[PDB]
Amino acid sequence: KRQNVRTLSLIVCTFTYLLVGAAVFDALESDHEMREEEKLKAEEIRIKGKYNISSEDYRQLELVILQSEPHRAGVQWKFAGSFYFAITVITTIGYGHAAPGTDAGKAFCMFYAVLGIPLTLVMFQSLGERMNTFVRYLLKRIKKCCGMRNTDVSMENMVTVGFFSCMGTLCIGAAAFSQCEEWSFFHAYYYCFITLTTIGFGDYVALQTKGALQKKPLYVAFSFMYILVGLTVIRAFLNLVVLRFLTMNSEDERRDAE
Amino acid sequence: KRQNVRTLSLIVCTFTYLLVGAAVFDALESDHEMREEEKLKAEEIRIKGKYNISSEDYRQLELVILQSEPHRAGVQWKFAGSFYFAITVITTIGYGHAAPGTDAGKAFCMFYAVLGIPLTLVMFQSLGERMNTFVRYLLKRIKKCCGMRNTDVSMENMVTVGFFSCMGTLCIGAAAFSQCEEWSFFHAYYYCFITLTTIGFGDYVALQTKGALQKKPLYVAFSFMYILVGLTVIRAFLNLVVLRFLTMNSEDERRDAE
Ligand SMILES: CC(C)CCC[C@@H](C)[C@H]1CC[C@H]2[C@@H]3CC=C4C[C@@H](OC(=O)CCC(=O)O)CC[C@]4(C)[C@H]3CC[C@]12C
Ligand SMILES: CC(C)CCC[C@@H](C)[C@H]1CC[C@H]2[C@@H]3CC=C4C[C@@H](OC(=O)CCC(=O)O)CC[C@]4(C)[C@H]3CC[C@]12C
Ligand SMILES: CC(C)CCC[C@@H](C)[C@H]1CC[C@H]2[C@@H]3CC=C4C[C@@H](OC(=O)CCC(=O)O)CC[C@]4(C)[C@H]3CC[C@]12C
Ligand SMILES: CC(C)CCC[C@@H](C)[C@H]1CC[C@H]2[C@@H]3CC=C4C[C@@H](OC(=O)CCC(=O)O)CC[C@]4(C)[C@H]3CC[C@]12C
Ligand SMILES: CC(C)CCC[C@@H](C)[C@H]1CC[C@H]2[C@@H]3CC=C4C[C@@H](OC(=O)CCC(=O)O)CC[C@]4(C)[C@H]3CC[C@]12C
Ligand SMILES: CC(C)CCC[C@@H](C)[C@H]1CC[C@H]2[C@@H]3CC=C4C[C@@H](OC(=O)CCC(=O)O)CC[C@]4(C)[C@H]3CC[C@]12C
Ligand SMILES: [K+]
Ligand SMILES: [K+]
Ligand SMILES: [K+]
Repeated sequence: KRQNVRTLSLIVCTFTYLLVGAAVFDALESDHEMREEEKLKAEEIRIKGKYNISSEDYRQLELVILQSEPHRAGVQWKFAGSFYFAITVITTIGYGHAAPGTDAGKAFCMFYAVLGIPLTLVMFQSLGERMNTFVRYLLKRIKKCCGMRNTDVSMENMVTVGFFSCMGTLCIGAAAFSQCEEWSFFHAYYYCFITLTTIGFGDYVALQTKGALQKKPLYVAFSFMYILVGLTVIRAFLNLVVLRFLTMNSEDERRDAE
Repeated sequence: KRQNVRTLSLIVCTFTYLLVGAAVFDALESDHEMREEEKLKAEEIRIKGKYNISSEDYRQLELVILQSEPHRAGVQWKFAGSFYFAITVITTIGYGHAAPGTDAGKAFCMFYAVLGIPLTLVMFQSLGERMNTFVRYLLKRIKKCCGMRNTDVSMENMVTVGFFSCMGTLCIGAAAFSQCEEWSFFHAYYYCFITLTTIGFGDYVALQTKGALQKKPLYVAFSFMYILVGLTVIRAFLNLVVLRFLTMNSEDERRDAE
């Protein structure tokens, strides 16, 4: 039974959390959307009237301008941008700054992700375990060197070091990207958070503001290795925190054989 | 040691898989991109020359048309669209069809995701365990009713039923969305795959082709419950397959105390 009371509690929690989220996002964003849509509609009418642009030409121009936006960021599918795409696929960040235009590319993206996502999960899990083991050794050595009465490393110490490793990773990212992309520090930090949680809205995407995929190989290398290292650190902390809970239903189901 | 040979093998595998992906995506997509960019640049020059649009006006018109695209899909931040956004946040699908425009909305999106992602992972893990337990009971009852010499349910049977549950979920989604959105069956299937893996490029997004968030409450309800159920089924199968491997490094590290 207890497994069922737990799962029903988690479902009621998730739907309550969605309702609270929806109400707060509505409260924060709904007036800004309306004022922005009134401003955009006014400027649209202004320009369309100035040049007397025909409705069919304006529709075609909208289609052209929307489809041209992936191409303004330079060549996406040559090797560097194909590698950037593959990273966003198998990590499931999926910015969608470019996404495959052909049906063959779509089918390959599916078969590629089918094997790439498991491989990447097992890889980040193994690197996270190695990282946490190194941290626990290094903390034990520090505690011994500090002469503490016990060298033992408790879960609260691991959670403290995990939290400051995540904050440090996001601050280092925010500094690098706010320098390289000319974002504000807050927007670069938001970009780093949305990337390393793998949400990946793609409102902000690095390497796109110029021909940087072609022209800045060292910044491309940084962006790729920052993504892979940051995802490792964030997942290692997430696993450290939630692993006690992910296994409860199966532990109770095994004990229920008694 | 064996833990280290495993993690180094997984890193070399991941980078080889990225190189193979990048080379194949380049081979598939790079000629289509160039032919499309030549067509778009030609149509841009055509329209800009027909109306003699000034360069500054064309830049402003591009900005207007790009920022107007979220608003063409109807009101995003009223309750139904705020709920759709919150779903894409805490599941980490993150289509980015709408993303918070204010800095307050960005900060809340961060604090909201910090708690929402763990909660949702623990919820899908618990529902997946309950689902797999139900399946294993139901298969045992079927085998007993079929009069088989043993009622035991092997891992190959669970993997077979998991695979056909995932294929069935994607086919049901592809049929519903190809009917409701006027996509082809292949594009609706690609959309379902990219959604339930949580990649979420957002090239295809349901509920956006008209005022459907406001005008079609029953299709909004279907889309939300399809997302939550599909993510449950897909994660339950992924866990079933990879759980033997996710725990190897910690099992070896525990046994290494001997
Ligand atoms: C830490 C260990 C275990 C792995 C280290 C791997 C890195 C040294 C590799 C992984 C991916 C590589 C990058 C993959 C792609 C590119 C793009 C490449 O630029 C181009 O190819 C230009 C575009 C073109 O001509 O197609 C320059 C090298 C670079 C940055 C590579 C630099 C070296 C990187 C970062
Ligand atoms: C979800 C379905 C459709 C696909 C599931 C694929 C996984 C089950 C595969 C994909 C990549 C595989 C991994 C790729 C490489 C390795 C390293 C390999 O390491 C060694 O053999 C090192 C020597 C040793 O450990 O003794 C062990 C298996 C493992 C973890 C594999 C285990 C099985 C994985 C996770
Ligand atoms: C504080 C310590 C303990 C950890 C963090 C160290 C940082 C200060 C380092 C780590 C990696 C470094 C980055 C590695 C690569 C690049 C790309 C580089 O890009 C260019 O030079 C652009 C031109 C080109 O790529 O050709 C600019 C510096 C930067 C961001 C570096 C800035 C300093 C960083 C963030
Ligand atoms: C299976 C059990 C455990 C949970 C079942 C939950 C569903 C019955 C709920 C969850 C989310 C609900 C939806 C959340 C939001 C909306 C939008 C709402 O439309 C509007 O509010 C219009 C826009 C506006 O006026 O703000 C209509 C109901 C609907 C589809 C809800 C229908 C009922 C749903 C699918
Ligand atoms: C990553 C950091 C920043 C945040 C980590 C948050 C998690 C540790 C929290 C978020 C939601 C929590 C869950 C919300 C609800 C429940 C149901 C609750 O169920 C009951 O109490 C039912 C009665 C019983 O089981 O006896 C058990 C704890 C649990 C799984 C919680 C465990 C801890 C969770 C996963
Ligand atoms: C094959 C069996 C074992 C499992 C799958 C059953 C399907 C045939 C059902 C399950 C849920 C159904 C869907 C639930 C809700 C809707 C929304 C509904 O939308 C409208 O009617 C639009 C107008 C409005 O919403 O007001 C159209 C039917 C549809 C897609 C249904 C089509 C048939 C579906 C996919
Ligand atoms: K996206
Ligand atoms: K994701
Ligand atoms: K995503």
